[PDB]
Amino acid sequence: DRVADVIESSIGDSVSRALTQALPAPTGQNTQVSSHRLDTGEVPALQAAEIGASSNTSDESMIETRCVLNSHSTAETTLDSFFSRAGLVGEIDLPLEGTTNPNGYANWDIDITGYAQMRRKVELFTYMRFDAEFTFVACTPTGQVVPQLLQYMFVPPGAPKPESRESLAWQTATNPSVFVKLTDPPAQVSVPFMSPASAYQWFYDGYPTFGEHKQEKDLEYGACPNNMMGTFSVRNVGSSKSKYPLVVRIYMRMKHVRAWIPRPMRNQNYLFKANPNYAGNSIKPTGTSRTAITTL
Amino acid sequence: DRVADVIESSIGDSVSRALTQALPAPTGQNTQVSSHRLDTGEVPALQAA
Amino acid sequence: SDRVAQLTIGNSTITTQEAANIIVGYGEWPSYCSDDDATAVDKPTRPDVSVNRFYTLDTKLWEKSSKGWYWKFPDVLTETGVFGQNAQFHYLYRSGFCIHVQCNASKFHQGALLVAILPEYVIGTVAGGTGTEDSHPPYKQTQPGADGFELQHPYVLDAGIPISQLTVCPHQWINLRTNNCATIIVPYMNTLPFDSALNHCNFGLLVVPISPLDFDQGATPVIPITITLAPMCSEFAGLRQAVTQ
Amino acid sequence: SDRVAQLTIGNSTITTQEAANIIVGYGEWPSYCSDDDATAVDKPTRPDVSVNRFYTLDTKLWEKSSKGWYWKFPDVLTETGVFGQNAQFHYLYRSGFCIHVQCNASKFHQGALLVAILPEYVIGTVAGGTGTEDSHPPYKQTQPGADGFELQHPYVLDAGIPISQLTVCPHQWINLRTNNCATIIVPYMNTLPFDSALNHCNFGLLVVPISPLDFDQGATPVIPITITLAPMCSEFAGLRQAVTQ
Amino acid sequence: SDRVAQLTIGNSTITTQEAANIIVGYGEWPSYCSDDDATAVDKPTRPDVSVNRFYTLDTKLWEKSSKGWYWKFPDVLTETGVFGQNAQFHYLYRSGFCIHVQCNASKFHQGALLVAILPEYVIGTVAGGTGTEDSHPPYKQTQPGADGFELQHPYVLDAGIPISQLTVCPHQWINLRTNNCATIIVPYMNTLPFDSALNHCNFGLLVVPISPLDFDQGATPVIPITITLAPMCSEFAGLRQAVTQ
Ligand SMILES: Cc1cc(CCCCCCCOc2ccc(C3=NCCO3)cc2)on1
Repeated sequence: DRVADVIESSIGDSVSRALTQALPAPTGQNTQVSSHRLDTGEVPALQAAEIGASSNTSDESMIETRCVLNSHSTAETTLDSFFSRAGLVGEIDLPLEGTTNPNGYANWDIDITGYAQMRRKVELFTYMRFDAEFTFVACTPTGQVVPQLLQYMFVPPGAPKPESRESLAWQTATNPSVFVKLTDPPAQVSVPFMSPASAYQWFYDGYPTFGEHKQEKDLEYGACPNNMMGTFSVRNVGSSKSKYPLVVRIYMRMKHVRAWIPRPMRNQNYLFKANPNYAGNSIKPTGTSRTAITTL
Repeated sequence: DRVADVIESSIGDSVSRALTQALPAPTGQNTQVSSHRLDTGEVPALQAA
Repeated sequence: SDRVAQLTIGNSTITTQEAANIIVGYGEWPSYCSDDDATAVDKPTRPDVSVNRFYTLDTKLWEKSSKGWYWKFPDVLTETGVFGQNAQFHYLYRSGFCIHVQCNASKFHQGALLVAILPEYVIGTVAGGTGTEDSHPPYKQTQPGADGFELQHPYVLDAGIPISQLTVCPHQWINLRTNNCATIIVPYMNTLPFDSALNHCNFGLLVVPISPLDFDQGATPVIPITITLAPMCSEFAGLRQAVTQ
Repeated sequence: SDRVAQLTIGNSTITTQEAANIIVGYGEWPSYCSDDDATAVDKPTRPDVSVNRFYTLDTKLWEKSSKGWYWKFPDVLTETGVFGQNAQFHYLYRSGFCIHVQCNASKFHQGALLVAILPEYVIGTVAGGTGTEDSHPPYKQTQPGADGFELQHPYVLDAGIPISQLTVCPHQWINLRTNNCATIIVPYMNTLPFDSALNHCNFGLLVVPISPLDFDQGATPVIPITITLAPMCSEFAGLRQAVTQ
Repeated sequence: SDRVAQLTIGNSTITTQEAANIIVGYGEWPSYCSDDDATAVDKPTRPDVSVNRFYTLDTKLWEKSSKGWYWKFPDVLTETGVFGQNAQFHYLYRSGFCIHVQCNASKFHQGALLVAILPEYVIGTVAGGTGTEDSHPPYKQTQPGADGFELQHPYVLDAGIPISQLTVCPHQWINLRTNNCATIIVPYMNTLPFDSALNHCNFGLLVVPISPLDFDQGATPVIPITITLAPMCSEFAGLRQAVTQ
């Protein structure tokens, strides 16, 4: 009735093999007593890096050890623990005189790869899923607090991006806006994991267009639309000149984090957003350098 | 109450390990019958000084 | 019973007598897409044996001065074989891989290659040297297919990241005094159940000489390195006409 | 599971991948002194890990003409390490040893060293050649400490006894085509429970090339031999000030 | 536990550390003659240990151009040893054999000998070249005893049959990169329970280089091949005076 190779055909197994399990690691591993071992056949110290596995040699088999009850915690090295710390990710200028952002409004493309500290941290992993708490610290360039009313509006990709301080999009009938005086404590808001993918992707090795991929378009290599969350717009709430030069610092703090596929830490300086370019001529070593391997 | 490495610490074992025992040798060892053995894997004649 | 091994998939069988065990990427065997993980409502194609097999794609020559090479993956196998076809006709693709890099020499030769799997391996430019120019790596560099590409600044994996740390990735070494081949088994890894085999490359295969090849003169100097990969649990959906890119 | 081995004592660990089993002197592991075997009424010190460890004391160069060397033992380890100290401060000393002599070469080299433990190894003089003079071996010869001493008439072990029979003593060979190190484990052996580590040497370590070192020219000619010993079950009693000799 | 082996019969013991298992001709150990298989009514002699042992009869030199050699069997062992005697004094003979051909070289040498047992190995002449002359191989060629004989046209085993097929016979190869000796154990094979060891040769031992010996100059060029055979379950009947042929 069947053909056997069809009854066996393990094609369609949705479950992943595994091989490894997750164990409780509340504290560091304890050290149990060790004694001299003079025997042939058992060689812990001998390993083979070629295999591709880290040496599994225990302190106990390398020296006579005492007993130590390690109660040191590992809580501070969790992801939420490590990543859930507010950091600067965006900065916006609203000067009186200038060419940057006059007219009293600004459209900041929501991209957290513009500030080296925060960027390097996350670029530790390839994928990352999480909610976040955005805080907005506004004031004048002197750090002086001023009685001015702003309006921050999150504009999802597709929504009409404001073209002027008095644009119609500021009616914000469905977009979520926040009205704040620069004298009120920094506005703070909770943001869900909004993406069509299951996790944000710091690195996307490929294109999104699907076309020819000529020279003029290599601009899109590495551009993954599942991270383009839209823009953040801000404007002084009025009809006339703001009267004061403003600056908004955007701080993001992740929470409910899930990270996957750890990769090498950024070695060189950063040059552009969403683009791992590096200075070809100024390729500095990862660390410090000595004069000889035989001296400190 | 103790420190473990002290409870184990085999330091102070007055008895010698040994490994070998003394057996009765009143006469020379006897010779038991032998027959041809043509097999791979067992090599008595091969030693390592 | 650990240095010798045989890998058999489809109608292909690889033999090795000096291998150093098998690495299973992130400790997970390649699986098919779950019913609750998928979204594409059309019933997919699972060619099985016609595409899940060992394609021996390329050979490089290791020289006392080689810098290293890489191959982007989803892609490398396109245009070649029935796999290639299903990857061009279908929009959506999904699959794990069994990568077997081999390279032998004599007991009188010496050297050591690092063989890693770097997921989402985005390439970067030298930025015009000074760093003022916002250049971008060309299609010929980001998606070299077979033949791979040679690294220009291996120390930073042409992407500003230390190769010294590349081992946090499924890797294996080919130390000539120890083995003559590496074997990594990567599962499908992406933030999506399926994606276009064409314009997205799930990971790159790195093969870099960390300890330079060397041998007294007179010993055969042609030391090749051959890549042989095999898709596993290949699934395709979203059938249309055939597409190259 | 017999040619590879690891010895771990104190905070020292020796590795070997070509050893030929371990010899246990007179088939007896080193023990501490029994309550009915001892006489010294004071409670002794058993430093354990601070003195029971692997001291890598010396290196000799094996040459196509080397005669052989010896090291008297209790002594060799004085002045060096915490062991040395306890041996100088205390009158009475007691301890077994784990001696590991190592020497490697290539598969293209050849030779064979005899490594023996001769208890109460009394040295003798050539008696002024003719045999009429009653000369005596000097302190520099009978108690050379580390650095050992070179034999002048190995055939008779500079003591009028055939080396051909030296194997009735805990021994092991270092045949280069077979291994690269010897491992003897001698227990404390004296006619007394304790004795002065200073003026009495329980036994000597002999290392003699019976089958001369040889190799075609062009192969590294510097073939060292290194001695590494480790006290076991060290006990000390009779504490006074520190004494050199 | 498969590459090393020891064969012990009578008062002879062969050792080997690179053998490649043992072949048992036609899967049958040598047996004595059944009571219903025999016809000779006289009670036979079964010398056992005095004749069932390892006779190391000959040595040939393998050269980059050697053609190959053969030894007819029942015969090869006559005149040599107590076996020889019982074979001359008795009319009827019966016995199986343990043939051990050995030949070693270095890991830097290369070559491969085919070692087969061809039952009823009848030799043929070149028929005077043209094929018109009905010549016949001489006693010196059909029954060369020890020393064997060298093949003149190995491709056809000097008997018009392809050597390419000689493997349907109990065989074993001596590939120098793999082993250093062959071991075949042939049972008594004839269409009779006993026959004259003198004028009938149950089978021949073939040793032919299929893959030529070769080595870079400077490596010892004298590569011998030694034959060592041992009768098993030897039985003799029909006693008369001693006969040579
Ligand atoms: C009120 C209110 C709240 C806001 C801002 C909401 C911001 C939500 C941002 C979520 C950002 O997730 C990111 C993931 C990836 C990247 C990225 N940049 C380079 C490629 O990856 C940037 C942001 O505006 N107004």
